[PDB]
Parts: sequence; C-alpha cells; structure tokens
Amino acid sequence: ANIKSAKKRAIQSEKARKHNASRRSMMRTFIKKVYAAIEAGDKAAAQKAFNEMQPIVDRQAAKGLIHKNKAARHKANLTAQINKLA
Amino acid sequence: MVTIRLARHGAKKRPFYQVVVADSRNARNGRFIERVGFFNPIASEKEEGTRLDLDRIAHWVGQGATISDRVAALIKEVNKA
Amino acid sequence: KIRTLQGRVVSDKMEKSIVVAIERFVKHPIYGKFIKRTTKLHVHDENNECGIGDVVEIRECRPLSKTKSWTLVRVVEKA
Amino acid sequence: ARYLGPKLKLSRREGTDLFLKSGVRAIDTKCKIEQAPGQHGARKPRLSDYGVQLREKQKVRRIYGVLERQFRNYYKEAARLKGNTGENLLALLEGRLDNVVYRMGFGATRAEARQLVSHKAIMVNGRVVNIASYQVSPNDVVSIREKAKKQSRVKAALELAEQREKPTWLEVDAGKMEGTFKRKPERSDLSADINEHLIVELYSK
RNA sequence: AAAUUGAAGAGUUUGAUCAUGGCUCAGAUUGAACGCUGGCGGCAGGCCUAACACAUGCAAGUCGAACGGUAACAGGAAGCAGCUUGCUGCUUCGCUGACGAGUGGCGGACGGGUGAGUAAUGUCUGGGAAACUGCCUGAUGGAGGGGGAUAACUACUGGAAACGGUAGCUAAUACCGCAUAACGUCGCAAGACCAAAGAGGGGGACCUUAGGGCCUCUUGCCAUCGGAUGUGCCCAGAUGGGAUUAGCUAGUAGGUGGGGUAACGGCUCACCUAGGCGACGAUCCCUAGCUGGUCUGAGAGGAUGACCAGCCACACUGGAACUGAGACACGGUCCAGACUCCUACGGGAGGCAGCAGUGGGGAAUAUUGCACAAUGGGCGCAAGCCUGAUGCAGCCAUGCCGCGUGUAUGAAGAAGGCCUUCGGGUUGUAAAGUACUUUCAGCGGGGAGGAAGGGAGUAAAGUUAAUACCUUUGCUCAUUGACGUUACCCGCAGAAGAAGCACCGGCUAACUCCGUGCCAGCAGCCGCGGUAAUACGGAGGGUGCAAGCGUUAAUCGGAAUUACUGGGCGUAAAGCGCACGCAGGCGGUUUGUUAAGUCAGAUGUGAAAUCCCCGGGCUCAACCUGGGAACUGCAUCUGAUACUGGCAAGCUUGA
Ligand SMILES: [Cu+]
Ligand SMILES: [K+]
Ligand SMILES: [K+]
Ligand SMILES: [K+]
Ligand SMILES: [K+]
Ligand SMILES: [K+]
Ligand SMILES: [K+]
Ligand SMILES: [K+]
Ligand SMILES: [K+]
Ligand SMILES: [K+]
Ligand SMILES: [K+]
Ligand SMILES: [K+]
Ligand SMILES: [K+]
Ligand SMILES: [K+]
Ligand SMILES: [K+]
Ligand SMILES: [K+]
Ligand SMILES: [K+]
Ligand SMILES: [K+]
Ligand SMILES: [K+]
Ligand SMILES: [K+]
Ligand SMILES: [K+]
Ligand SMILES: [K+]
Ligand SMILES: [K+]
Ligand SMILES: [K+]
Ligand SMILES: [K+]
Ligand SMILES: [K+]
Ligand SMILES: [K+]
Ligand SMILES: [Mg+2]
Ligand SMILES: [Mg+2]
Ligand SMILES: [Mg+2]
Ligand SMILES: [Mg+2]
Ligand SMILES: [Mg+2]
Ligand SMILES: [Mg+2]
Ligand SMILES: [Mg+2]
Ligand SMILES: [Mg+2]
Ligand SMILES: [Mg+2]
Ligand SMILES: [Mg+2]
Ligand SMILES: [Mg+2]
Ligand SMILES: [Mg+2]
Ligand SMILES: [Mg+2]
Ligand SMILES: [Mg+2]
Ligand SMILES: [Mg+2]
Ligand SMILES: [Mg+2]
Ligand SMILES: [Mg+2]
Ligand SMILES: [Mg+2]
Ligand SMILES: [Mg+2]
Ligand SMILES: [Mg+2]
Ligand SMILES: [Mg+2]
Ligand SMILES: [Mg+2]
Ligand SMILES: [Mg+2]
Ligand SMILES: [Mg+2]
Ligand SMILES: [Mg+2]
Ligand SMILES: [Mg+2]
Ligand SMILES: [Mg+2]
Ligand SMILES: [Mg+2]
Ligand SMILES: [Mg+2]
Ligand SMILES: [Mg+2]
Ligand SMILES: [Mg+2]
Ligand SMILES: [Mg+2]
Ligand SMILES: [Mg+2]
Ligand SMILES: [Mg+2]
Ligand SMILES: [Mg+2]
Repeated sequence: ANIKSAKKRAIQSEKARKHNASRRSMMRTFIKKVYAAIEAGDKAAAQKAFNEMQPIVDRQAAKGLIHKNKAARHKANLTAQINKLA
Repeated sequence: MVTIRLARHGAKKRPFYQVVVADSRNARNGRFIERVGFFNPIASEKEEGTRLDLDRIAHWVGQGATISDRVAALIKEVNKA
Repeated sequence: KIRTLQGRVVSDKMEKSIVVAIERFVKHPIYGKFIKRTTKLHVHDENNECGIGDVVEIRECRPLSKTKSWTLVRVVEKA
Repeated sequence: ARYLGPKLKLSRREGTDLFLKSGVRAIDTKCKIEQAPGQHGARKPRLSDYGVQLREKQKVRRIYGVLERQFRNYYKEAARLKGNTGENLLALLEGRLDNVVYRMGFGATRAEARQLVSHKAIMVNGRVVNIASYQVSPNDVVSIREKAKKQSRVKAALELAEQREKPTWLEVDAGKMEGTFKRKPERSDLSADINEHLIVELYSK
C-alpha cells in the first residue's frame, strides 16, 4: 500500500476478518446442531437446539455480521422442519 | 445526501450558476435531480440577477435536503426583497 | 386495472407451463406496410388446463423460473 | 481583412461608380470608368450567367466594404430572417454603423466613416462604439465625439453630404453632429441598380 | 405572436443523333495533417496511433469536542547560574495552547482517467415486483448494570532490508456478556428471542471536591415505522454485417423438495418429466462501448458517436475473496504470470488508461505552471486542514468570431516594367507630393467585477435555577483575489510596427509576351506539349479568397446511380424452360357485433445541454443566458366506427 490510511485500513480489515470469522463459525456450528437434531428425528432435541440457536442468530443480525432477513430465514426454515417431525 | 447547490456554467471569467438539487456525490456539473433556479453574479443593472423557486426549495428542504452556504445566502437575499 | 396480453398456446408439454404466441400489427418503419410480428412467452399454467391451440389470457408477474415471468389468467377460447 | 488597393479599379471592373471617392471630382475625369482595368481591359467581356451573378455580388460587396466570410454570414442571416431574403440582406448591409455614419454625412466615403468609427470618434446612444459592423437599431442616436468635432474632415464630409440625396430614414443635425436612425430603409429607398435576386441565386449554386 | 422560407447542374462513348450507363467536377464539413505565408484579441479545442513501457514531483485525507498519551515548540510553574538586576541559558511537572507516532470514527466505492472487452451481459424507450440503502429528514420509545483484552509504551531479540518474535503494563464512542423487549423477528396461536456510548460549554443550592452527575443546554448512541436519495432484480419493443454459418442446447427446458441471496430466480443440489431455442435467422464467424446528439441532406434518408452530459465496462495480465451501507475496490489485500529494480543469495519491491512529464510509435496533438480567491467534494461543533476536482495561467492560426495593416486629395496621366499594328496603351490616383486622424501594437497613469462569507465585539429575543453558556436576528469594528501589470478608461509619439496564398483553354471568375519543342513538364476530367503553347516554365496584366491560402485524407451531396418519398426488366443490365403447391402476401357483396389496426381527446413520461422562435448581457460578433417551441416516440384512460382485421349470419356476380 502507498497511502497511510490504506495501510491502516488493511490492518483494521484483517482484524475485523478474524473477529467475524470466529463469530460466523460459532453461529454456523449452532445451526448445524439444530439440523443434525432434525436429521436424527428427535423432536425434543431439535426444539432444544433451536432454542439455543435463536438468540445467537438474533444477536449476530443485530451486530451486523448477518442480516435480519438471513436470521429470519434460518428461524423460519428450522421451525418449519421441526414442526413436521411429529 | 440530497443537497441544493450551484453548478457553474457560463463562460471563462463570466460565471453563471444554475441552482440545482442533486445527490451530493455527483460531480458539480453532472447528474442532478431538478433545477430550481439561477444566479448571475455579474448581472447588469435592470437585469434579474437571481431567481429561485422558493416553493420547490421548501418542498425539498421538507423532504430532507440540505442547502449549500451560497444558496442559503441567496435565499436570504431573495427573501429580503 | 392491470396490463394484460392475449395470445395462442403453441406448446403445453411442460409441467405447469405453456408457450404463448402474441401477435402484433405494426407499420414498417421504412416502407410503411403494416406487418405481423410474433413474440413467444413462457407462461405459468397451474392445473395444466391449457392445451395446444387454445386462445389464452396472460399477465406479468414475478420470475418463476429462468424463462418464466408471466402467468395465466383465464382461457378465452378452447380449441 | 480590408481591401487596401486602388479604389477606381474596382469601379472600373464593375462598370459603374461605387462611390469609393468623395465626389469632389468626376469619376470619368479621374479614371477610364468605361474601361475595365488591365492590359486586356478594352476587350468586350462575354459573361456567363455565373459571371453575371458573381459580378453583382462583388459589386455589392465592394460598395459596402465587406469581405466574403462576413457577407456569407449576412446572407445566412437574411435567409433565416422572415420575409424577402434579398431585401433582408440589403437592410442588414444598410444597418452597419460605418454605412450609417457615411449616410449621415460624417464621412466623405464609407472607408473614411469606417476609420472614424475605428478610431473611437463615434457614439451610439451615448456610448463609444468602434466596431464598423455594429448594427444600428431604430431610434438609436449616432453622434460625433466632442474631441473629434473639431476635425476638418468631418466638416468637409458634412458639406459634401448635402450635395447628394438625403436619406429619408435618417434625421441628421449637422450643427450638433448627431443623427437619429428613425427606421430601417425600405427597398424603395435603396438604389434600383442593385439586383439582389442575382446574389440570392448565386448563393444557391 | 413566433418557432417545417424548401429542391440549379456540367464534362466524357458517336462522323453526327436520341437514349441507356458508368466515371469525373463545382458544395458543405473535420480532434485533422502537409506546403507557402503570418499582426492583434475573444471564445472554444488539442495522442484519432502503442489498453506500448515508464525516471521524477504532486492527484486523500481528517477528527484532541472518542482515547491512552507527550516525540517536538509555546507558554505556566521550581531551582540554579554568564547574570546585563530579574532579561537570558540548563534541568522537574501534560498543568495549559497544541500536537509526532499509536488505538478509534468517518472518508478512501466520490471526484478524475480510458474505451480493452462487450452485438445484448450492455444501451434506449415504456412498464413491473420479490429487495437493500451510510451521511440527510419525520414520528414513537429507550440510553441500566458489569467484564475480559489490546496497540502505543518498556525490556530483550531475529533480519541486509522488507518485515517480524518473546515477556510485562494501559485507555476509550475498540470488543463481549447480563438486565430491559414491542407497532421488531419466528410462530395460526400460546409463547420464545434481539440493542445501546459517551463527549463538550456554562453554572447556583454548586451535595460534593473542587471536581462531579447536581442542574441546564448542545451534540453524539440504540430500536422500530416512515420520507428522500442511491443501488440490486424482472419483462416488452428497438439497437451492426455474414446463410459460400442450418441446425443448437443435458443445468439444457420445466416441475417438486432442501439449501442459498438483501431480494425473485437452475442461483445451487437431489429426484421426476423430455423438454427448450431456431428461416420473425437460433448456433457459429467478423466488426463494435450505447445514448442525448454531430456532419450532410429540400425532405426522406445516409454517415457518425471527439469535446459537453446520462448509462455501461475496465484499471500491468489471469484468478479470488476480505472489510464495508455500498467494492469483488485506479493510487487496498492474497495467489499466479511477464517485465523492471534491491539483496548480505536466505529473501524483498513496483504498476501514470489521475495531473504534468519522458522514451517509443506516428502524417499528427501542449507546461514536470499558479491558487484553493470562487463553485463543488472529504473530515471537523467550528476555526480550519486536504482537494492536478475546479478556477486560472503557459504552448499551438486547430476551429469560429471581431479588428487592424491607414483616410482624403493628388495628372506629371512622372520615371521604371510589360505590350505595341511604334501612333500609343497598361500598371494608375497607383506612387511621389500635399492635408489629415492614431483603432490595435509600444510607453506612462488611473481602475471595476468575480466577495458570498468567516472573525471579533455588542443590544434584543428564545432557553434555563441563572444578567451563565448555546442558538437566532439586527448593528459596529478590522479584514479575505491565483488570475493581475485584470477588463475598461485617460494621456504621449509618430503612418509611423503589420499581406500573403491559389488560380487565369472548357467545366470556372480571370490573357498576352518570351523560353522550350511529344523534350522538359502539366493533369480532377476533357486533355495539353510535334518551332507562332491563352494548358509546360518565367514575366507583365488580371481573377478569387485573405491572416490566411492551397494540397492530401475522410463523410454526405450532386447520384432518381439501391429509387419509402423516388427507378427499371421486347431489343440498352434484367421474366425462373414450364408448372403444381405449403408457408407468406392479397381478398366479391349485405347485415349485425367487436374495437385489434386506424382516428380524436386527456394524463404520465420523452433529463439537462444541443437545434429553432421571441428576448436579455459581454462596445459588436463568436460566446453566455430567460422563457417558449420541439423532442415527430412509448404507455394508460376515455371516446369515434367510415375503412382494414376478428366473430356470427347470409347472398350470387368470382370459383
Ligand atoms: Cu538476508
Ligand atoms: K484515521
Ligand atoms: K421455480
Ligand atoms: K429569408
Ligand atoms: K473522350
Ligand atoms: K453522364
Ligand atoms: K461504345
Ligand atoms: K453510325
Ligand atoms: K468508507
Ligand atoms: K470499447
Ligand atoms: K452494554
Ligand atoms: K455537563
Ligand atoms: K445526552
Ligand atoms: K442454470
Ligand atoms: K426449482
Ligand atoms: K430451488
Ligand atoms: K438529419
Ligand atoms: K443516429
Ligand atoms: K481485466
Ligand atoms: K474512483
Ligand atoms: K475550495
Ligand atoms: K508611366
Ligand atoms: K451576533
Ligand atoms: K522559337
Ligand atoms: K419505388
Ligand atoms: K382501438
Ligand atoms: K369493422
Ligand atoms: Mg504488500
Ligand atoms: Mg477573419
Ligand atoms: Mg470524337
Ligand atoms: Mg486513446
Ligand atoms: Mg498533498
Ligand atoms: Mg496527532
Ligand atoms: Mg461499539
Ligand atoms: Mg438482551
Ligand atoms: Mg451506431
Ligand atoms: Mg432470472
Ligand atoms: Mg473495441
Ligand atoms: Mg437528395
Ligand atoms: Mg465516448
Ligand atoms: Mg499499460
Ligand atoms: Mg460484508
Ligand atoms: Mg467494479
Ligand atoms: Mg480505491
Ligand atoms: Mg496509478
Ligand atoms: Mg498523463
Ligand atoms: Mg516518430
Ligand atoms: Mg494599446
Ligand atoms: Mg458585489
Ligand atoms: Mg471564363
Ligand atoms: Mg511559343
Ligand atoms: Mg502556365
Ligand atoms: Mg440517393
Ligand atoms: Mg435505370
Ligand atoms: Mg445483345
Ligand atoms: Mg438484354
Ligand atoms: Mg417465359
Ligand atoms: Mg400457379
Ligand atoms: Mg373484403
Ligand atoms: Mg431536452
Ligand atoms: Mg414546453
Ligand atoms: Mg367487417
């Protein structure tokens, strides 16, 4: 980089990338827990995993890592799949 | 944001400003939303040196447009007839 | 009201889809003669009511597949 | 940008007096006006139709002291303006400031009036104008400058002016050396020896 | 009112003619180039080729009113001393004005460049639904209580450098929980779940340490619903050439389900159906940024897309994502490649299609300038800083427009030149001479406008506990111009400093002599040159333009010579050898109906600029500018029904 502000922006963006990546992995792990519970066919476990998942995606959407529409999509899809497990 | 400012037209050493509403990001003489007046700084006597559509300006200000300093001064001068 | 086209079904072999030919009558820009032009549209046909040769009635909607952005309103005439 | 050669050769080529001299003498006593200039000037010129059109246009140009680019612009303006194109062209030529000064009589010739205009000795509506091609509007006042009122050539031009016909579209006071351009001259008020339709046809070739 | 005032031919085939038919010329124009020549000014324009390679300088920062801090320098405070009797110099303290480096916010996605790619992925016109949107703006509510880090810094250390490594300390409007949770998210519902940040000015009782949470004000933070703007997406019509490219396509076409996106969608995956496009030209090949517009044309058309503005695409080449409201990012990141460079040989650095400039290519295209004074943009409460945007300046007759290079008189019709039938004629009022003026250039003096604002004071009003702060409105005081020796005005001097280029047989305005002798040469065509050349070359004279004039290139015109307007086919080029016939084009006559074509009106849109009309300002003009007209189109709505089309019923004259 040739401009001082560009250099600082690169440093800041790398730090932001690490932070974002850890949060994104965490959220994905919880969603995958819900999906695995649905796959196993255990409705109670699926509901428990969904309950643990919901605040995480909501908080991430509020923080701006994902969008509100994406959080809503996750919640709606998982609720629809869980309700059919009966 | 939306702003009300002057676009410089005319000739060399003889500027003539068009008072326009525009997205502030556009170039000074570029894309604009609506033309609302003009201002000639070298207008001769008995010649209209400033004209503004105050109704349109007020409409855009109510919609949330900002105003450049020169346009604000021109509005003040026009209102002080 | 709603803008709306009317045409003739030229294919119905797709599942819930039809091809509709719309005819326009326009003056030739140079020679002035009125000529016929055809536009073929992919139309969503739920219940698969339409058949080849029927005169059908279509409107514009959101995309439904790669080539489908129109949907069937009613069947004006049946072959 | 100005013809600076002998003046009577132009009138000899055009076969008529172009008023390029003051008029204190006779054109016949000053030159062989009936003879075209040059070694072969005694020959009888058979002129084609293009030649006739060209000679008429050149005659008008030499009368008013206008070069070709300006004259073509005058013709374009005359064609653009509503009405008869040839009459519009003549009116535009007569509206020139140097011509107006000459007709008012402050200059013995159009060249002298042009020099007076150029040297900042002429005022229009109370402002100094030194553009020979300035267009004079109706009700305008053309006056001699106070520092130029003492010039003897102005008095000579004034005493030569009344020896000719008085233009009826102007109102001149020689005591104060100032005139009013009452209105644009009509076609009738201009010379009948000018065939402007030839110029109009020439510019359509 | 006004805004469609518009249309020329000529030469050449023949012994001659009429026709046909090509070729050639006169016009206008240009980002032009070249040759000759060259005075001034105004406005504009200036790498069309190598999207070739680039030395050097500059083109993006800013905020201390978010934060820890103190590298400076400037004060304040303590001591000492040459002391020069309190002026100086050296140390200790961030205590203040401030501020290097650092954390954090915002900007860097704008502004600027280029046209490589792109033939519809784009662009233009008109519609549309399944979306997000920083800064700005409206409304309703919140802004409680905690925690763990980390740069800077300190110590040690690796490396030539670039760049790191280890340990320890610290702050926030950096980061993360907890609480709060409804016009928000999920859900039929019940229910479940999600946020935040402080800073600054002033102050009495200062409720407590001279500060603050004690009050007030300003500003900032969070949630939701709106506005505005911007962006993403879908559809129809239009937008080059080639058929000596006729078949193309397997995520291909559609469906269901899962995933994915801000959002619809084969966007992606699994399965099912076997579809989808194409002679109304698919696929393939060549060329190409598109538009408003520009040139030409009487128009219809034809050609074109430089400058200005809108849209798109690209940023050394290929690929990728990260951050972010927004980028798959010209002056950011990563990988690979080619070149250039540094190296201690381990390893590192770079991207002018930003402005200026260099080399190179080319027939050809400019200065390594001044200033942020104005307009606009970034950050900032502001002051202000940054801004090769922009405003200006330099170079170039590149274009357009204006002006000057003098005016009047002057026969001796002077000399000299050229021609001469030797009489004379022409150059020619031309010159000389005589009277005059002095634009422009030169010199000296005066002198607008582009300046709005901002800063200090004040008085009033609004706020509050407060004559405090803050805001607003007036008034007062000093100021802000790169251009710049500005435009412009006045004075001095003296015609004094200022004319060339092409052509002259016909088209085509303009004629003689001499030289040469099918030679030298000219030439757009017809042609010219053979010893009396108006055609070659010089001269005299003349013609046309004129600070320009010629030549070359290129487009339209003339060319009704691709003919829609507006042509032809017996013999000039041209009727398939003759038919049948699908698609296609066309359709006798009457009534009813429909209203698709057609017609009328209205509404929305058709950006601004450009063109045109009427005006205004630069002394005029070019140029700038107000309003209108126009944008001949598209869509929608409402009407008309003669004609064409659809539908229904007929009729008999075509069959
Ligand atoms: Cu090394
Ligand atoms: K910063
Ligand atoms: K679908
Ligand atoms: K006319
Ligand atoms: K011939
Ligand atoms: K011919
Ligand atoms: K022949
Ligand atoms: K014969
Ligand atoms: K940014
Ligand atoms: K291109
Ligand atoms: K908190
Ligand atoms: K406070
Ligand atoms: K507050
Ligand atoms: K696909
Ligand atoms: K699908
Ligand atoms: K799908
Ligand atoms: K045209
Ligand atoms: K065009
Ligand atoms: K590329
Ligand atoms: K940019
Ligand atoms: K500025
Ligand atoms: K003589
Ligand atoms: K004040
Ligand atoms: K001889
Ligand atoms: K025809
Ligand atoms: K209709
Ligand atoms: K009908
Ligand atoms: Mg790097
Ligand atoms: Mg000129
Ligand atoms: Mg012959
Ligand atoms: Mg280029
Ligand atoms: Mg700088
Ligand atoms: Mg600092
Ligand atoms: Mg935060
Ligand atoms: Mg919570
Ligand atoms: Mg084109
Ligand atoms: Mg789609
Ligand atoms: Mg290209
Ligand atoms: Mg024509
Ligand atoms: Mg372009
Ligand atoms: Mg390059
Ligand atoms: Mg992101
Ligand atoms: Mg891009
Ligand atoms: Mg960038
Ligand atoms: Mg660069
Ligand atoms: Mg450059
Ligand atoms: Mg070269
Ligand atoms: Mg001068
Ligand atoms: Mg002023
Ligand atoms: Mg002739
Ligand atoms: Mg001879
Ligand atoms: Mg010759
Ligand atoms: Mg033609
Ligand atoms: Mg013919
Ligand atoms: Mg024959
Ligand atoms: Mg024949
Ligand atoms: Mg036959
Ligand atoms: Mg037949
Ligand atoms: Mg019929
Ligand atoms: Mg327009
Ligand atoms: Mg109008
Ligand atoms: Mg009918």
